[PDB]
Amino acid sequence: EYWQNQENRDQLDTVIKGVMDAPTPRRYFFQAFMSLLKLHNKQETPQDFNRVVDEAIQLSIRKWHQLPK
Amino acid sequence: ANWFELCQMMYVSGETGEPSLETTGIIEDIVRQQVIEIGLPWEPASFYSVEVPERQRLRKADERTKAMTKEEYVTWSEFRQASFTYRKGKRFREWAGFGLVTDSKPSDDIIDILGFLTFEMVQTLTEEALKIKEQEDLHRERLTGGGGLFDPPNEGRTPVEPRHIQEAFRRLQQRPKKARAMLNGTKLQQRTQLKLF
Amino acid sequence: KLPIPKVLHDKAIQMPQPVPNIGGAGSGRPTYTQPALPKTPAFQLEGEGERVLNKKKLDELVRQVCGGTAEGQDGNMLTPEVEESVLNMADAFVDNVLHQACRNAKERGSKVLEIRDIQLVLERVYNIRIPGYAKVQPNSNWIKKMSAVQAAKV
Repeated sequence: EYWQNQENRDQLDTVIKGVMDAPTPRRYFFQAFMSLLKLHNKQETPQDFNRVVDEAIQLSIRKWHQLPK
Repeated sequence: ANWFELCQMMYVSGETGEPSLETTGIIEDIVRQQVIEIGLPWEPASFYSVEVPERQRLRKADERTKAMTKEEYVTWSEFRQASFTYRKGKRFREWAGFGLVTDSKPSDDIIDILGFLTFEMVQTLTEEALKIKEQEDLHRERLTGGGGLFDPPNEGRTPVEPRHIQEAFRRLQQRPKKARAMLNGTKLQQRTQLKLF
Repeated sequence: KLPIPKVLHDKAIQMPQPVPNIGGAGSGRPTYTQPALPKTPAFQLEGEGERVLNKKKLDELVRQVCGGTAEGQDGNMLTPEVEESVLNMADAFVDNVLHQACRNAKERGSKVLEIRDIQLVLERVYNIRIPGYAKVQPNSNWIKKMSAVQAAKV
């Protein structure tokens, strides 16, 4: 329920943006979830959501490539 | 802007090395600040209502002139003409912000005077920075055998650094004690305007 | 399914850059636990070391402002009781300047500290100018009062 109030999600957005100067798979998942919630309320275009998902996918692949075969 | 004029003026004054970009930026900032900050009426003849008609630098320069080759002489002579406002009126006026601080389009004599003054400032700054750097190196002074293919022949000469320029600027800003003789014996902080060196 | 575009946007193809350690949990903890390309820490292989340079700094300044020191002597330019005073001076200066500058910056609605506030404080309270880091006129009432006074004078 904490994610339903507009003010609560606005407050959480500041924390999410604060921890994004060192992107990691989990932080990118949180950003993607935030973008999905924003889209659900007609506050964003689907194209930006797709772009966020693509960035997350690229980071995940890049991190998978660094482990042993 | 004016990086290359700065390089040429430094070369004229005794800096034969290759100073980095930070030195150029600092010197340009100093000159811009000074410029933006910037017989005779008060002669004895003016005491009356109605007038009537009438009727170590040199030594070093000479030594350097005697101690340079023909190609070095040609390069030195060609660089000696470096100027801040020689046939660059519009660019200088844009870089000096004439319109924002004064009525636009003054006479060209003012521009010539400004160029002369800027040349003098750069000359003095380089001459002092060289001494500061030399003293630092002299105090500081007191493993690869074989050889490569791109190794310099002898090296040994390095340009000046931003800290030397800053120290020289601090040294240039000091005023005479005649501007402080009226604060003797008190605890009053001295405050003044930028000094036009 | 999923919309695999015919061409990716510029944000996805980035050639990653070094990144710092953010989060606040701490670094170097030998316990149970990442960015693509973390930034290397700082290290020095061999040299004088900071513990010597920092101590020699004050003697360097004294040498600079003293004019020069002859051969066979250096370092002992300030007696033990004056070095403490100089260090106290430095600490007090730093603290006072920072305290003034932060409040001055917050006054004008800013949320970050910039060099301009420090420069303003130094210029207007200490007469210090550091290079290389980037009017008033009367109104009508004063003119009217001056005109009235001058007219009454004659």
